[PDB]
Amino acid sequence: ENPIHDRTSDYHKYLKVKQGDSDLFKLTVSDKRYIWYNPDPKERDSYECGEIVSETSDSFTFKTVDGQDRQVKKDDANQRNPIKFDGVEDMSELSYLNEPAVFHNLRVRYNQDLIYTYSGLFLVAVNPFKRIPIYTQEMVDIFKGRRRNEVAPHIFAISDVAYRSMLDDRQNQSLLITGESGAGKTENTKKVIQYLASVAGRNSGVLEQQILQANPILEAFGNAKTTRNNNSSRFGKFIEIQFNSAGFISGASIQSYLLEKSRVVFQSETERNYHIFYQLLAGATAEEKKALHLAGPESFNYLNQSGCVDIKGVSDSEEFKITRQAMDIVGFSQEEQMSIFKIIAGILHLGNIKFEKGAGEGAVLKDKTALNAASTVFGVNPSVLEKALMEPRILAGRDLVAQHLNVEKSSSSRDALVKALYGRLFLWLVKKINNVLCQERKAYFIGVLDISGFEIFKVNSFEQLCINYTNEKLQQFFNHHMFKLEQEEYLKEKINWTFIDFGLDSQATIDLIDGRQPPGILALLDEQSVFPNATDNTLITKLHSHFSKKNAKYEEPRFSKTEFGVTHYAGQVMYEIQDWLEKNKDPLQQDLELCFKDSSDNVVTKLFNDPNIASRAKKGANFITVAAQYKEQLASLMATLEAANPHFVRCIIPNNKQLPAKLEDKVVLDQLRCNGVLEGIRITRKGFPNRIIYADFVPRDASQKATDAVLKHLEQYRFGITKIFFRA
Ligand SMILES: [Mg+2]
Repeated sequence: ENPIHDRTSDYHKYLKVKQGDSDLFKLTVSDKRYIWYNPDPKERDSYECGEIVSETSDSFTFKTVDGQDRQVKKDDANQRNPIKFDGVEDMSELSYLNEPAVFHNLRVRYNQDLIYTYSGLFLVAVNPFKRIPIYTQEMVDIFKGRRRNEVAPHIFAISDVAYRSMLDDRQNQSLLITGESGAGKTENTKKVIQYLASVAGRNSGVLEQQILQANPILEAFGNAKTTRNNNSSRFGKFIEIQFNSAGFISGASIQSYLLEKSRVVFQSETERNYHIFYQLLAGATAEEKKALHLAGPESFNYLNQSGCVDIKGVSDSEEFKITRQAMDIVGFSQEEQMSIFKIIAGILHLGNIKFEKGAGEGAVLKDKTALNAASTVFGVNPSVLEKALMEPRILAGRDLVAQHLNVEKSSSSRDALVKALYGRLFLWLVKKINNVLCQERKAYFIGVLDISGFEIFKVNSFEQLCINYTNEKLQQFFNHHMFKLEQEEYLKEKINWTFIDFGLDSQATIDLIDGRQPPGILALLDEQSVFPNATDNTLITKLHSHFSKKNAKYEEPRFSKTEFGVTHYAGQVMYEIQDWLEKNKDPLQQDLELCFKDSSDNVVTKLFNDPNIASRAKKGANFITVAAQYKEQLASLMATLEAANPHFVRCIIPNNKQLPAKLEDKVVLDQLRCNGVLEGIRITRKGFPNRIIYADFVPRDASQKATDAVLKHLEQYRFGITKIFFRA
């Protein structure tokens, strides 16, 4: 408690509000009252401060920056909290709770690099887009074991609360970090793992280092630069840190989700492919480059299409050293790593294969430099691969028929092979890692969820619907645990609570997407995926007839025939239907699988012969679809979190330019609205947060009134059947 109460410490310098000056005290003592108003009535999110000069029984009259006088009815007034509240660590304490006031406090805090603020029971994290030194080992030690009230808001603080609640209650916990693309999820995820790895680690603790080095691996193959984030996680993950009864870390398990493997073969302008492609070409030795027939990223069709090969302030050559070091710590062998880079080098070669029209409408390959280079590194027969690309054999009834695919379909099958290769390598990486950390049968666990977030682009596809649908369910889980389950408890225990509707329900949008009866978008997509004469247009035509003018969350646009709109909690998203059928089916010519099953490389062969990696579950006579499969594993995850005690962290992006020291009014407030932040504060103030059973609620044995005496010795708090609740 030396540095907590020492103004000289880095703690107070970087985690506490700076001491106000002589002049600020004179304003903190003022009797004047102020108000938040909109100078431009229809610019609803930009406010200014004004002094209240007079009031009637129902109205305030205040002054504008210009000097004019404006009038507002008290029922519609956003009063400004006294400035003594400016910078408060928990905004439950604010007297007036309105949008401009909540944003104001955060602003006051953001201006001094105070990115963490509590909103009742959950935490708010505003991305600084700059490195601030509050994640050192010294800071870890300060927060170790401290109550939430005793120290300042911090990701370590709520991580510690989950750890203590795990041991006190003997139950599993979850740390759910929400936010849109670029808001701060993965960065805060890393800190949660850091803190838990330290306060619960063993002081020969190599397991703990191994857990820390597992994420740098997945980021190199799993993250990429998008228009909204230079280190965008193109996959979701549930990280399950495991402990023993004693409370020390016993193991860990990663469950990956929804890899955007369509990115390996296509990227929008200014976007990049997965980091690892640029780390190899930039950090590979001359020996390696010569062995894998490599060149610069400008020479590969999968990397020379968006116009961008760099990320500002990132050395791909240097990042390559980090992932190789991380693979050493986790225990990948030298030949494993070399086989991994063969697959990456081979994928890039496959991308430069150009099919051209032959004598007939079928395709031909006049230049086989890329084909041979790929076959070389993979260890497969090139002419077998060649026939498997352009001439795959299928069954027609029972006859064995050989196709002759045109240029278009030959390139698509080549892309299918690439995406299959990369997607299976990723599951392999996660699988090898999970096995190195599968060393003890857990007693409890603290689950950390780090998903891809809400994202909108000029062109949104099946991948964006799955991402945004996942973010819609997480927001509903926040709504569920904060408002419905909360009041249901109050109602059940009969403490005379009048139900409140907070107006936060994403169920209509969720049913529209994943509903079975009536069928939703994914159900109709699955239905068309197996219908043999279905097209991308017969699909959206089907979606319009089912939901246009029928479901209030669905819009058939008048300006386009291949797009449809879904109204999410974070906003309407228009989705392009192109390629949805083939993306849901995820086809791959089996002749291509056969060719790689005969591969020289040990890794490649396990990617195509290991049943857990290479098989696909069958739904009758058809393979299970991407939609149906992801739905199953999403339901399993949400079942895991409903059984665990949730701790929420709401990440907020300050602007859409990835810049520091720039907190934009209307970008922040929209996230505060759709996240339900203020609703989450009101329920904690109006409501009663915790309840302990009567028996455990000073003669220490007994009658529900036994516990009444203690408070007497020490309306405000109420009694219910079987439990006792507290307020504030
Ligand atoms: Mg991320």
